[PDB]
Amino acid sequence: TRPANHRQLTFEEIAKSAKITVNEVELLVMKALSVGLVKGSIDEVDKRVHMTWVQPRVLDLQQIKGMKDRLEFWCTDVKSMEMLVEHQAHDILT
Amino acid sequence: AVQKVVVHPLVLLSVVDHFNRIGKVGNQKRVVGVLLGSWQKKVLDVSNSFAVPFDEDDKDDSVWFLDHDYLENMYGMFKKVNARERIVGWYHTGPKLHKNDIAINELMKRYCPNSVLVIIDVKPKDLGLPTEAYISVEEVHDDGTPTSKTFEHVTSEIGAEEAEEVGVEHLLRDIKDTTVGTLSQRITNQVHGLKGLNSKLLDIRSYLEKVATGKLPINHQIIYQLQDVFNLLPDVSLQEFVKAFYLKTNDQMVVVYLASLIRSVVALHNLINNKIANRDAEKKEG
Amino acid sequence: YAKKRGWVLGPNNYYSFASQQQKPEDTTIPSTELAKQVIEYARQLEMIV
Repeated sequence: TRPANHRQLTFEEIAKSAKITVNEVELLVMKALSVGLVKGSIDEVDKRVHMTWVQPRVLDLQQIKGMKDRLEFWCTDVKSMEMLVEHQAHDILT
Repeated sequence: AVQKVVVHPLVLLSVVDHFNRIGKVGNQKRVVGVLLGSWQKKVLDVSNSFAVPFDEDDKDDSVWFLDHDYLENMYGMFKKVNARERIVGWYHTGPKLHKNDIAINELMKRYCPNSVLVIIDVKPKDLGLPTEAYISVEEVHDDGTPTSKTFEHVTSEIGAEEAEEVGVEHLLRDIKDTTVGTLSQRITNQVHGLKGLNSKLLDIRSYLEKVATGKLPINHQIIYQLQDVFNLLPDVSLQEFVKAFYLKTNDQMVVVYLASLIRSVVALHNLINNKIANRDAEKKEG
Repeated sequence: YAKKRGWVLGPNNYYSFASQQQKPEDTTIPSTELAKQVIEYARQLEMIV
């Protein structure tokens, strides 16, 4: 759900949305790490469970719509920042 | 697996002559020939090539011709003049590969057990690296394909030999080039780099605009394998990575600051050594 | 002091308010312009002076 910005989720939202208690979310997430649909890590001094890798899933029309919006916003910035290299050095690189 | 091929620059030119033989038709006539190489290692070598007659229609791409009799005799000549060399595969000149291009491989796997193709490009409108090669495997899918059979990408590079570097780089004298220029190639390399980045993004959104709306098969190919590409996307300016640019770039700034501090003193030697030689050759002349 | 400034004497104290900041940093805002210096370094060093 969250687009990898603060994906270091704490135990409370796991323990709420799975409605399991607090002292079982670690045995729950180590199972999913052992099977291998996720590749995160576990802290305990803050009890935040960092996320790194998610398996790819199926999506639909409106997910492609935002994905082109991610792609166009990434494509036109590369081209603009590549102009700024050539504009900086015209007859310097031959 | 083969995991790269090594292509000498005698071919990529012994293809284009055969495109120049039948090229008077102009419109479309694909060149197909026979590739010669070395049963070398896991890594493989490519040395020689020759042609073979081939024609094919526009509709119903199942009518095509490889003269086996021409392939037996002319390779029998090259086996006669060269015992070191034997067959490794084939090539065709088409810019993008066609639908016909799998039954050609399925013919000549009875010559070499791993018969490999090479696609070349007589017109690389892409200014990047041409002449990429494939190999066919079976990747039978969850869908229930009886044989999922599609070619796999194999990396490739241009080979080199001591005699052919003489003849090729003699012919490079028709244009100017800076191979000796340090950092003049380098600034172009990120220009030639990021041009490749923009070229792959304009292609992928053209595929992505079509499959979004109206017409394309929406299949469980790329659309989530390309979702994994978004998953990496490092978050560059965050907490501790700032202490990777301010502890390591300023290391490399001091070495540049050292190198300038001597280069200025070196150029200052050439002043006094010229100013002594200037006026003392003058004051003895007068 | 209560009218030119704040500092309302409530229950037995003059009360201070928040006078702090967040201190954000990007340090790749210079990554556009630090590249401009590096291109300039090899510019004058390569030119026939």
